[PDB]
Order: sequence, then C-alpha cells, then structure tokens
Amino acid sequence: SGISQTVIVGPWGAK
Amino acid sequence: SGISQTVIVGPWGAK
Amino acid sequence: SGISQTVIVGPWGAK
Amino acid sequence: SGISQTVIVGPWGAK
Amino acid sequence: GKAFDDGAFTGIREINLSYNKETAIGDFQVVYDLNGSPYVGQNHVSFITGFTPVKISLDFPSEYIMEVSGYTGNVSGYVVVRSLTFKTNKKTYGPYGVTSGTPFNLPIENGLIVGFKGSIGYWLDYFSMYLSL
Amino acid sequence: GKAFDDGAFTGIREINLSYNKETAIGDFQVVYDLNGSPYVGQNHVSFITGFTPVKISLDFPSEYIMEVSGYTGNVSGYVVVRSLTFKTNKKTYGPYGVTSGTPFNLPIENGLIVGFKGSIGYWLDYFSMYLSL
Amino acid sequence: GKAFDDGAFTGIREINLSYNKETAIGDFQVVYDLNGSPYVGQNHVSFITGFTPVKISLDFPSEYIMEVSGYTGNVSGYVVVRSLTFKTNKKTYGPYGVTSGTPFNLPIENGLIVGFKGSIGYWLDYFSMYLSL
Amino acid sequence: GKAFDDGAFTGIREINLSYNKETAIGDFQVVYDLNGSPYVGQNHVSFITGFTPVKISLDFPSEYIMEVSGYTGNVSGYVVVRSLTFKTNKKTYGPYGVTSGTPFNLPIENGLIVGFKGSIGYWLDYFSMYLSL
Ligand SMILES: CO[C@H]1O[C@H](CO)[C@H](O)[C@H](O[C@@H]2O[C@H](CO)[C@H](O)[C@H](O)[C@H]2O)[C@H]1NC(C)=O
Ligand SMILES: CO[C@H]1O[C@H](CO)[C@H](O)[C@H](O[C@@H]2O[C@H](CO)[C@H](O)[C@H](O)[C@H]2O)[C@H]1NC(C)=O
Ligand SMILES: CO[C@H]1O[C@H](CO)[C@H](O)[C@H](O[C@@H]2O[C@H](CO)[C@H](O)[C@H](O)[C@H]2O)[C@H]1NC(C)=O
Ligand SMILES: CO[C@H]1O[C@H](CO)[C@H](O)[C@H](O[C@@H]2O[C@H](CO)[C@H](O)[C@H](O)[C@H]2O)[C@H]1NC(C)=O
Repeated sequence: SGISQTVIVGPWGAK
Repeated sequence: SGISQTVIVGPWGAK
Repeated sequence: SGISQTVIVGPWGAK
Repeated sequence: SGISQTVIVGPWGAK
Repeated sequence: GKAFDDGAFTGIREINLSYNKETAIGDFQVVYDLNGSPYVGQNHVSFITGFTPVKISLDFPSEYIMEVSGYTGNVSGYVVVRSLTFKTNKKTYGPYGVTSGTPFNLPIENGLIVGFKGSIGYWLDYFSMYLSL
Repeated sequence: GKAFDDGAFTGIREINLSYNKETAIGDFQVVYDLNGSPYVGQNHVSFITGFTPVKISLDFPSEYIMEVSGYTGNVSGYVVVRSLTFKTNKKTYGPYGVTSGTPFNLPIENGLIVGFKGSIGYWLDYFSMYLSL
Repeated sequence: GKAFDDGAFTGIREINLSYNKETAIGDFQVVYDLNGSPYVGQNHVSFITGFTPVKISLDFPSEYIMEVSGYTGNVSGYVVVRSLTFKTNKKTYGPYGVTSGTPFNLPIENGLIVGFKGSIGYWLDYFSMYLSL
Repeated sequence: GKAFDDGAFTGIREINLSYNKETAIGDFQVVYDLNGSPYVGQNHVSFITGFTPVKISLDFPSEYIMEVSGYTGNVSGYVVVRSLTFKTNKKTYGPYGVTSGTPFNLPIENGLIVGFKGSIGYWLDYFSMYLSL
C-alpha cells in the first residue's frame, strides 16, 4: 500500500 | 561511512 | 514473511 | 542525535 | 480499554503522563517532533480520575531516550502497566507508578523511539513503541 | 532560489504544482499523509507569477507514485527542472512543463516516496525525494 | 567474556545453543539466511564445557521469531543470561537454562530479528539483537 | 536475458564489469562487504564474448558510491544499458561503454547502495539497486 512502515516492538502489559 | 546501519536493541545481561 | 526487505530503485534499461 | 533519518535520493536540477 | 495509535514521527520532545502510587499508569500524551517542529499528539486519558501528572521535557534533539523500563501486574483483576521509567543520555526520569509485578526493559543500542501505541481503560493496559534509525 | 525541506511523512495524498509551457516548473506544494490524517505541507512559491496550476489528487492509500520523471535544462541562464511526470499504479499525471533538455527518471521497485526537498527561485532549481519502506 | 558481533542478515534459519540447568547459557551459534541461501555464522563458545546442546530449526521463511524472552541473574558473581525462550508464529522453543533471576522479553509487533551480538565468557554475559523490516 | 538478484549486503568493496565501446555493458560482478568481511558475489556473464574488463576497487569503508549514471539505448533491436559511470566521494570511475542514447542518473543524498539485481543477455538488459541507511 501507499502507507510507510516502521519497526514496532511490544506490546508489554495485557495480551 | 560506507557501512550500512540497522536498529539494535539491547543489551540484556551484564552491563 | 521471515525475509528482510530493502528499498529498491529501478529498473533502468529494458522494461 | 534524536532526529530520525531517511534515505534521500537526488538532487536533480541545478547543482 | 480504548486503543490508541499515534503513529511514527521524527523524534520525541515531551511526554506527559499520570500515575497513582497505589495502582498504575493513567493518562499518556506525547509531544513529538515532526521534521523540526513540535507536533502535539492526542491526549489518551483514563476512564477515571485521581492520578498525579508529571511532565517530562527533553532537551531535543541533543537528549533522547536510550531505555524504557517498567513493571506490569494485576490491578483489580486486570493486567496493566504499573510503572514506567525513561532513561535518556542525560537523566533518568522515574520510576513513576508502582514498581511491583513483572519487570520489562527495552534498552536501545542504535536507533530511536519515534512513536507510541497502546490501550488505556482505567489504566494503561499495554503499549508498544515504533523504532527507527 | 529559496531552499525548502518538507521532511518525511507517512505517504502522499495530493500534489499541487504550477508550470509554464514556455519555461519551467514554478510552485510546488504537497498534502502528505501523517499517520492516517492529511497534513498540508507549506506552499513553496516561485518569486514570479504567470504559471498554470494543476492539482494531482491521489486515491490514497490504494494509489501511490511508482515513478517520477522529468527534464532539466537551462532557462534564462539557470539550470532548472523544466517538466515533471508522476506515474502511479493507476494513472500517469503529466508531463507538466517543457519536455526539453536532459531527461531523468526514478522508478521505484520497492518502497515509497514520503517527502520532498529542493529549491525554488523563479523556477524549481532542483529537488530531492525521501524514500522509505 | 569474549565479545562477538555477527552483524545483520536477511533472516534466521537455525539457532544452536547450549545450556546448563544449574548455571546459565553457554555456546551460541546461528545459521542465518543471506538473500535466499544459508549462511553459517561463527560458533561462539564458552570458555568451559559441560553444557547441553539444542538445535532450533525454523521452517524458514514461513516460520520466524515473534518474541525472545529469558532471565538474567548472578552466577558465581557474574551477571549472565541464565535462560532463553524463542517464540515463533508456529511453536515456542524453550525455556532453555535456569528460569531464575530478573525476566526480560522482547515481543515484536512489526519487523524481524536479523542478527545477534553479545559476549560469552564462562556463560553468555549479554546479547543484543539487530532488527529490520 | 538471464535475470539475477544479488540481494542486499552491508556495503560495496569492488565492482568488476566489462564493456564494448561499440555496443554496451556485458559482464557484471560485485564484491560486497558482509558485516566487515568481503563477500564475492556471483559473476553475471554475457552470453557472448569480446568485452573489455575493468576493475573498480573502492577504498572501503571510507570510499562509497554517491551517484550512478549511464545511458540506455537500442543495440541490435534490444534496449540495453550502454554505459555506466560510478561517482564516489573520492573519484569518478568511467564512463564505461557507449555514451549514446537516453541518459539516467541516481544521485544519493543520504543512504548507500547495498545490492544489485538485473538481467544480462548479450548485454546488460536492465538493473536495479538496493538502497539502505
Ligand atoms: C475497569 O475496566 C476497564 O479498565 C481495565 C484496566 O485499564 C481494562 O482496560 C478494561 O478492558 C478490558 O480489558 C481486557 C484486558 O485486561 C480485554 O481487552 C477486554 O476485552 C476489555 O474490555 C476496561 N473496560 C472496558 C470495557 O473498556
Ligand atoms: C532569477 O534568479 C532566481 O531564480 C533562478 C531560477 O529559479 C535561481 O533560483 C536564482 O538563484 C541562484 O541559483 C544558482 C543556481 O542555478 C545558485 O544557487 C545561486 O547562488 C543562486 O542565487 C534565483 N535568484 C536568487 C538570488 O535567489
Ligand atoms: C569466569 O570469568 C569469565 O566468565 C564470566 C561469565 O561469563 C565473565 O564473562 C568474565 O568476564 C568479565 O566480565 C565482566 C562482567 O560480568 C566485565 O566485562 C570484565 O571486564 C570481564 O573480564 C570472564 N572472564 C574473562 C577474563 O574473560
Ligand atoms: C540476442 O538476445 C539475447 O540478448 C538481448 C540483449 O542483451 C536480450 O537479453 C534477449 O532477451 C529478450 O529480451 C527482451 C527485452 O529487451 C525480453 O525480456 C525477451 O523476453 C527476452 O527473451 C536475449 N535473448 C534471450 C532469449 O535470452
């Protein structure tokens, strides 16, 4: 798609 | 420089 | 997938 | 620094 | 809780959050940098009140977060983020909240935190971070 | 000319530029996407007038630029960008301006254009593009 | 310990490590993917012996690590990585070692682990991970 | 022609190509850097012979390519890459081949070329470049 991506780490907390 | 970079997370363990 | 991605520009020459 | 970086191609036109 | 996703920006200038020393983290809001100018992110608020606010103003761009740590645990039957600590290349901010439960920490060797996403109900349920070079 | 640098964003929604079929590209302005919302970039205007405007509205996020091409050449003794063409996965917009001089083209196989920078005096002197995954 | 840095690659195909249920993690070696072909990384070995080996063969490229967790703690006066667990989109490998001490975990929402660096003396002193899209 | 794809690496140390001053570019091979060590890429050869070879040894990592330019044109009825020029922060290598046809150029303001892909039959049909920070 035409939307930029970034690395994302997590989540921490409730699953 | 002419060396590629990457995100690095850590370290975990001894400091 | 488990394969890393990189930006790719081109191609120049035959289409 | 605390400023994010991005690949930049160019410039095209006057030098 | 209500999920939120600020997305990715150019850096972080300020963090405004609230906590309760008996429960967990409440409100969360970030002032990001957007290509050299401040960009005020949406204020993500708890469904309830009674929290103590704190403002974390960073000396952007010379100062940046190098490690985020905290604790997750049960509060009223819900797993939430009970405390947060932000360590930059200059100071250590926190801990804010209750340092009880299961610890977690994200040290960054190369790269920057450029965004946050998560969910807040009565408390901060969970959160994730956007990383970039 | 006066240099400008919009910086990097999440995508591109619309491009507004002007040209003169006898000279070169004049004004340049972009409406970017910033994490799902439109972000109106600054209008970078020529020092002079007499240009014909055009609006390029993309069907974001399904439509995106796959190739930028154009021509650079001398106008009144200055090397400037004389024409631009934007090819997306749906249509081809342009050419706008004068298709004379030295051609250039940037086809993108993987990645996206997420920002522009350059300089405009009487005409668009030069420009560069930010690329990201 | 002796520091090591494998660097960044295209993905991970296999991990070979050893542990001792009374102490901590010992040897560490990774078979990476390098643009579609296997690339055998250097074997980083403990200064001592007596460890139990294990091989973690991933179904590359359909299977990939989504979370790495473990414990750090003191062993003979040294802070080391006592256990590791690798969770992929298909199985959970581990825990290997001793699940005692301070826990840590790195869940990945978007991105991939593409490299490892660290230090090993008698045991794995510390380690870091390279992340990429 | 026969397509090839070297993939992405850490940098470029040397480029070995061949050309014919009457036709176009022929053979193409690159010695990449892979996390501090040389990695010899596959030699991509023309289906025919009669080319003049040239070796471009870069002073890695202090020297790196800042701009790639060349010409594309028809040779025996096929559109191929007729010439290439590599400009680094230290020297300019080339032009190699025939500087006739349609020019193209890729100047890099921020980032590095870390890989090549393309196709070679009698001559280099087309090529693309991997870019990274
Ligand atoms: C008192 O209940 C509200 O506040 C808690 C703690 O902040 C939760 O956000 C709770 O939401 C529920 O959370 C779980 C996980 O812990 C799961 O996501 C449920 O689907 C969700 O409703 C929240 N209540 C509501 C209804 O928003
Ligand atoms: C008529 O002069 C103005 O418009 C031209 C074309 O758009 C240039 O922008 C010109 O600027 C001068 O440009 C050169 C390169 O072509 C170099 O950058 C000079 O330093 C710069 O002054 C511009 N005039 C002015 C003074 O802005
Ligand atoms: C028994 O000593 C060796 O093994 C331990 C545990 O694996 C350490 O690697 C130790 O190295 C020393 O480690 C500290 C941190 O915990 C610090 O980095 C010291 O400078 C370092 O010597 C290692 N011994 C040696 C001499 O390599
Ligand atoms: C003499 O024919 C061979 O060499 C030329 C120039 O290098 C081409 O590579 C040609 O391949 C054909 O190329 C076109 C585009 O210009 C298209 O890709 C055709 O499908 C392809 O066969 C090559 N011949 C062969 C059969 O490999």
